[PDB]
Amino acid sequence: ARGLKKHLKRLNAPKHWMLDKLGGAFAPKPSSGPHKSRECLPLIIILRNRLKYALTYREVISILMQRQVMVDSKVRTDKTYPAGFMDVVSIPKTNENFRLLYDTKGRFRLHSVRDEEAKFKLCKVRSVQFGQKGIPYLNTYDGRTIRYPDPLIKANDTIKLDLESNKIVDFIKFDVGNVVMVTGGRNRGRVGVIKNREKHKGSFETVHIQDALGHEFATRLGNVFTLGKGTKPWVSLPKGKGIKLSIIEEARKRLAAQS
Amino acid sequence: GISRDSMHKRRATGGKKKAWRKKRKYELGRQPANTKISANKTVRRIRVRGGNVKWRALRLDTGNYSWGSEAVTRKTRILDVVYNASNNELVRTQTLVKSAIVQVDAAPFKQWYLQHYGVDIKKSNHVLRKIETRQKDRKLDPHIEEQFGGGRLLACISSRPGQCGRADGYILEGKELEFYMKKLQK
Amino acid sequence: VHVAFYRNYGKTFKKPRRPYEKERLDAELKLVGEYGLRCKRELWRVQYALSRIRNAARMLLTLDEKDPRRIFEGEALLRRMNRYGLLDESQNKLDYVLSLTVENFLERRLQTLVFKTGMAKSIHHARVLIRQRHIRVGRQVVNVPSFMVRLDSQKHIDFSLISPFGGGRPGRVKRKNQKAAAK
RNA sequence: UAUGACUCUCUUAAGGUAGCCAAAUGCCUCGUCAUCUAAUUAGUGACGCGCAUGAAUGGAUUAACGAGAUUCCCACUGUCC
RNA sequence: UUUUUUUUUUUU
RNA sequence: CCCGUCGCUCCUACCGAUUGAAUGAUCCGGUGAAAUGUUCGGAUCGCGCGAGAAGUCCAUUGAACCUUAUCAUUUAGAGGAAGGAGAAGUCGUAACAAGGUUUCCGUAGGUGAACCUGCGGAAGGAUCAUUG
RNA sequence: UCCGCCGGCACCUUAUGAGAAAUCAAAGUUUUUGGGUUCCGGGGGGAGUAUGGUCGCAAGGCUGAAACUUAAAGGAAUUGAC
RNA sequence: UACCUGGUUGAUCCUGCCAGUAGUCAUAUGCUUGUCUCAAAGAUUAAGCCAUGCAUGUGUAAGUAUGAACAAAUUCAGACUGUGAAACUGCGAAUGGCUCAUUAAAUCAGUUAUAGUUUGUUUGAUGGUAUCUACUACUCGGAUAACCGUAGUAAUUCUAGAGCUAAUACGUGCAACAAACCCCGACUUCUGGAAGGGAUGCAUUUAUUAGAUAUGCGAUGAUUCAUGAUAACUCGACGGAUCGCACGGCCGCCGGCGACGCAUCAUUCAAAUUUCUGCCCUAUCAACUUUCGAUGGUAGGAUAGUGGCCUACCAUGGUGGUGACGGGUGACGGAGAAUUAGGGUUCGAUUCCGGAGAGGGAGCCUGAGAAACGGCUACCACAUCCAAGGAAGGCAGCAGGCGCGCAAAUUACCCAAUCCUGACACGGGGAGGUAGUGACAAUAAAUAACAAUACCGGCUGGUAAUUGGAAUGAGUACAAUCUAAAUCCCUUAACGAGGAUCCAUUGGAGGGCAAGUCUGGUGCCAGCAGCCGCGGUAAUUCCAGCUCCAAUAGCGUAAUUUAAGUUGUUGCAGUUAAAAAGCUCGUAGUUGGACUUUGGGAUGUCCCGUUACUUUGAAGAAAUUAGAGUGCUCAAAGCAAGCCUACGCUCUGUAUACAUUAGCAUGGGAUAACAUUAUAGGAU
Ligand SMILES: [K+]
Ligand SMILES: [K+]
Ligand SMILES: [K+]
Ligand SMILES: [K+]
Ligand SMILES: [K+]
Ligand SMILES: [K+]
Ligand SMILES: [K+]
Ligand SMILES: [K+]
Ligand SMILES: [K+]
Ligand SMILES: [K+]
Ligand SMILES: [K+]
Ligand SMILES: [K+]
Ligand SMILES: [K+]
Ligand SMILES: [K+]
Ligand SMILES: [K+]
Ligand SMILES: [K+]
Ligand SMILES: [K+]
Ligand SMILES: [K+]
Ligand SMILES: [K+]
Ligand SMILES: [K+]
Ligand SMILES: [K+]
Ligand SMILES: [K+]
Ligand SMILES: [K+]
Ligand SMILES: [Mg+2]
Ligand SMILES: [Mg+2]
Ligand SMILES: [Mg+2]
Ligand SMILES: [Mg+2]
Ligand SMILES: [Mg+2]
Ligand SMILES: [Mg+2]
Ligand SMILES: [Mg+2]
Ligand SMILES: [Mg+2]
Ligand SMILES: [Mg+2]
Ligand SMILES: [Mg+2]
Ligand SMILES: [Mg+2]
Ligand SMILES: [Mg+2]
Ligand SMILES: [Mg+2]
Ligand SMILES: [Mg+2]
Ligand SMILES: [Mg+2]
Ligand SMILES: [Mg+2]
Ligand SMILES: [Mg+2]
Ligand SMILES: [Mg+2]
Ligand SMILES: [Mg+2]
Ligand SMILES: [Mg+2]
Ligand SMILES: [Mg+2]
Ligand SMILES: [Mg+2]
Ligand SMILES: [Mg+2]
Ligand SMILES: [Mg+2]
Ligand SMILES: [Mg+2]
Ligand SMILES: [Mg+2]
Ligand SMILES: [Mg+2]
Ligand SMILES: [Mg+2]
Ligand SMILES: [Mg+2]
Ligand SMILES: [Mg+2]
Ligand SMILES: [Mg+2]
Ligand SMILES: [Mg+2]
Ligand SMILES: [Mg+2]
Ligand SMILES: [Mg+2]
Ligand SMILES: [Mg+2]
Ligand SMILES: [Mg+2]
Repeated sequence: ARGLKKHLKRLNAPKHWMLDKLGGAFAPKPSSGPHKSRECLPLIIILRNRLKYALTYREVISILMQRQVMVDSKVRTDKTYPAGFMDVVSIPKTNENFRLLYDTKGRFRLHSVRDEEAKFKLCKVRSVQFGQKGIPYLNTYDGRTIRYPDPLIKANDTIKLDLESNKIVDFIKFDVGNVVMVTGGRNRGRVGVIKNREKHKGSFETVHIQDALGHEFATRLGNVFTLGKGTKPWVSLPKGKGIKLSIIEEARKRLAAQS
Repeated sequence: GISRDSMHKRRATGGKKKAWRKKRKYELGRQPANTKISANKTVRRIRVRGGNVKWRALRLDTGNYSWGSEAVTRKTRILDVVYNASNNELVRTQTLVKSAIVQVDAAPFKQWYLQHYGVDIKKSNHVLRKIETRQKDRKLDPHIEEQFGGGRLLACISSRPGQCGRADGYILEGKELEFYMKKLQK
Repeated sequence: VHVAFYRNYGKTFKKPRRPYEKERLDAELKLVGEYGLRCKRELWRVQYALSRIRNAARMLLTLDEKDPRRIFEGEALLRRMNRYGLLDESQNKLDYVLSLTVENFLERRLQTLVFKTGMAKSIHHARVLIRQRHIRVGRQVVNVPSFMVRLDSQKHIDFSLISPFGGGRPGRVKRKNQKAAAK
């Protein structure tokens, strides 16, 4: 190609969007934004496919152009705006507040949240470095940049950000014994407590996480998101509490519900 | 145009490579600046990849040169080119390229020395006291003294005139100065 | 790109390896005549389905008993067979799947059930009724003799409410004869 | 169809084998075919009942050589226009 | 230990 | 039962003068459009200055063409010579019996044709055998 | 002369072995398939031919096709006929 | 889902192939063809050539209106504040679509790196010194389009003058005002401090300096890295002379919500280059590369950046039987497709990913992004028009035409769905969808069912162009429905079946292989026959009639898989069937004897150099494949959907598995590979 691609084929669209094979020849290509294309949920998908407020692309555009949907307390009129992990989507007209969280199967879910839980979010710190004039700053994995951060805060930590004031109100250091959620890989959407960390020079760090039921799984450092200090997450989790259920017991539960 | 690609080259085994695509704009090259010393300064503006800007010096007369031992940077005149390691013909042509050895006017550095150390190579009491205090650590290279005697100083160009459009550099000192003086004394 | 191209399809039967086995031909003709099939393709399709199911059951049986995959797939297959009536409750093991014959599947055809429950005087009469839209499974009219009737839906078979044998509005022949006799 | 592997015969002992060719050797003849040219009684290659080729009256070929006879091409030019 | 060549096509 | 020359029809390739031909890619040298940079140049336009066209100089990329040679894929050719196939052709009888000279291999020579002969070898011989 | 050991050219008997058998004490220990390793065959002709390369004084040696053609060719053994 | 059968003979057992049987999301062709649902479709030969039409344009309250454009108002005043064509300005056209020509460590797959670079845009943060003596900042200057009027030419979004008038166009310019740091520094109560002056925003360039960590000081495995300070430098496209809504508090000054725009960092969307391993046939290709870059070094130029990418000098290096180099490919690579005991064999032009091309080369402007071709420039090959002076070209885009061939569709409708794009909720989109042709391929499924009578075989069954009434879709058609509008499907008024003429075909009947020693004709003829064989006057085999057999809306005929243990690694052969070099040596290659810590007591636990290999983990696009759930009437499918009609609920579901080699991490130390051992220069 001679430049940037503006189209995204439906088959090439990420699987967790759950788009129909015969729905069309194209899928909404995520726009540039805080989150990566492969790890985001466009507002078009949220409004049309998930919440079913809009029955078509045109209805999605019409709804969004009325300034009725806010992301992180800011009105967004871009249909392909990339809304990703921990993002807050608020519709004042319907008095609806959602947080984007991975389900046990690794797919984005709009977990309903209270008005008090909708005023903040959690971000993961990438690195801390000095800017111009020697001013310290840190950048999160959602494209945010905060100046004059707490000196204790460092890379891979989590920060509680109050959106109304756009300020850090608390932070969690990345350490063993903290409840975390996996944001990537096959174990995406699982919730557990870190058991140990294996560090290899010039190579990815491994993190071992134990599920609330005792199940153990390992992942990479970049796929681990800290949700709280100790074992209590700072935010309300979706249904299932990040507990992955085997197909056998899932079928048992389905049959029990059937009968 | 000029290309930086490896398609035209031979394989490390010596075998020939068969073309499979045309030249690309992102691997292009451009003609050399061939900057020279002349009173008619000429710098051309080049629009490069991403909309950035480059400066091609066709002719330069003055340069920003630094005396490292005294930590003094002054804008002086470039007199001539004396030595060029890469190619001797560049010395004959007076080409201005990075790492080339040139001779620069010593007038600004002489003036700074006179004003700072009060030595040639009214005043208030505080000024003479300051000069006397500075005189304690006044150590000067005899070779640099002889160079100042002639009014010209040997310098090395540390910038790239064909990329930044400036022939900036530093005055030779110590072992480097001795090495280049030995190479020039022939 | 044409979006229709992404729709997939597959075959449902295979031709016999040896076209002219006399015993095979006799057995196939016997089954076709007994069950009122239009051609050997239907019998071969039923055989293909039975072979697929038996192969799946055999593959599962190869695995270790405590294998989660074996447990899950065997439970699914047994549930499917129980739903479609191939296996009874007492037949609650994968081994009884291997003991399934083409006759077991043929007995579940809507044509066979219609003939058996007494709505038709013969298998061919039943076929004609279903293809003429005189039969409904639940509240839905079914005109496919190959329709596989589930155990739950077996007892709901009844004449179509819009047909002469299930409701009113007799056929065009009867109406024409009545009009002719009216004079 | 044609010829004749084969058989028998006459003068005069035999009946041109291997080869080669319109040859410095062929009358017919500027033979026939291909090639070289715009055009070739020339050159080359091929064919052969060859007026009248043919085996130390030596047959066939042959690198290297030749003030030896021949044809063509490039360069060159007052040979010529 | 003299000499002794040959037998049309298909089929039974 | 069977071998070959010779005789007829057809098919497939092989050799071949023609210093054969075509196409593509590389090799040697030469010419070389256009564009770019550079030198000179100054129609003209604005306030002694600023901008600046045509044109010109030398370089860079370099199409295109010519010369030399080598590979790769095709293809024409007078004529020459092989193989194969085809119901009832001619001359012999070479191979199968000890096939009427046992057969066969290597090599050399010679005859219409199969083939004959010389030297050495094998049994796949027609002898598993003379302490006679 | 007699009794033994090692190595060698061979022979006779035998199948619990192999094999299509003829036969083989290695041609055995092979669908109960595997000790290590080199060469080499893929129906019969065309053909050990054409072409290229290489060796040779030559004769020829080594390497070595294809087009096309064909339902058999061939091995062991049985009966008869000769 | 581990399978064979006919054919050499008088007969037998073999080797061995030929033939048969089955498969192809495999092409083509022959015949036939009633219904429903899906659906490939000028790749193969020519990346050959193209008439004609279309496929890229774009407007918000928020850049620029005086159309001599429309409309409503104004009786008197009004710069304009409603629509606005045209035009300037900005953005886009580098996406998408098409094709597979070139290309054999090259593209490409997995796996790495940029501490070796660029990145319009989106998202989060950050913008302090310009005039300093001119002196608009209550706001600078000169043009030009549209418009109008003089036209040239045969002619083109070919083209010259003349008269106006705008900017978020162009060119300038105060740039609201400071502090701090550094240098010079008169003067001076002089180890001092001091007036004054210079420098000082952000950006660029070069130097000096700090950036520690066995009473302050960040990050990495790793950086003189991030960043700070100083000295200077640059004739800096930077540091807002822009626009829409509203309308307010103090005494003219302040004041909200936005739009657009410039600069820095981070982020996102990406590119470029890059680490390791991996590709078909060929030795009738064994040496190749190095004048003129080949391998490496030093210094430079160029590049966004690394690098012989290029220049100057220097050295002789670099690859190769572990197959370099050269050649062939009817060779784009992969995801995948066909067949499936296992191992394997064959295919992959084509909708997804990556690459390349726009008739063949080369060069280049614009732009964040192009070596762009529905952009330009030149040559070459073709080629349209001409008034003969010139001028215009690129369908391997959607249709369509010629040619080529065995071989492939309409010069239709639409932006309604999916999504892309622009100034933009609105325009455009031959991308994409709808419909037309369509027996590529796939799914379901009509052509009859039931009684009476007569015949038959044992109340029970079969046959009958005999009788009798019932049923229905193929067709036809109001209507509704569907649909962007149509059409089709589904539903359904009135019609629509007795030789139910509403008439089923394709191949065969000696064997393989199911089905006639029937009848007439021909007489080694004509012909059949994949193979074996039929036909010579009594032909189950030809040509026909009857009858019968296989499949069935399908069937026959003309590269590839299986069968093939006839390519054999699993797993073939070499005495006579084809086969072991005449014999020995011998380098590459392959292979290579034994030996080094076992046991009990107890109870996973306590006691006496480099690799192969194996266990586990992470990660490893979708689609396809396997597979869970789900009555599209069933099915191929699809990702739907279910209860009850609650102005709702199921947080509804949209799992899971597989994935060679190569890479990363982890446990084991049997079996193996390489190195080492003793002249002690050994350990401590
Ligand atoms: K005589
Ligand atoms: K002689
Ligand atoms: K002479
Ligand atoms: K015959
Ligand atoms: K003989
Ligand atoms: K013999
Ligand atoms: K003779
Ligand atoms: K296709
Ligand atoms: K425009
Ligand atoms: K653009
Ligand atoms: K790769
Ligand atoms: K530090
Ligand atoms: K590859
Ligand atoms: K570079
Ligand atoms: K270098
Ligand atoms: K490629
Ligand atoms: K742009
Ligand atoms: K077209
Ligand atoms: K649309
Ligand atoms: K048969
Ligand atoms: K007769
Ligand atoms: K007859
Ligand atoms: K027959
Ligand atoms: Mg594209
Ligand atoms: Mg003669
Ligand atoms: Mg002679
Ligand atoms: Mg005779
Ligand atoms: Mg004889
Ligand atoms: Mg004899
Ligand atoms: Mg004799
Ligand atoms: Mg053979
Ligand atoms: Mg098999
Ligand atoms: Mg026989
Ligand atoms: Mg091709
Ligand atoms: Mg590589
Ligand atoms: Mg950016
Ligand atoms: Mg630094
Ligand atoms: Mg360098
Ligand atoms: Mg190709
Ligand atoms: Mg492909
Ligand atoms: Mg195509
Ligand atoms: Mg593609
Ligand atoms: Mg291109
Ligand atoms: Mg073309
Ligand atoms: Mg072109
Ligand atoms: Mg181009
Ligand atoms: Mg294009
Ligand atoms: Mg085009
Ligand atoms: Mg076709
Ligand atoms: Mg079909
Ligand atoms: Mg019909
Ligand atoms: Mg039979
Ligand atoms: Mg007859
Ligand atoms: Mg017949
Ligand atoms: Mg074999
Ligand atoms: Mg023999
Ligand atoms: Mg043999
Ligand atoms: Mg031998
Ligand atoms: Mg040898």
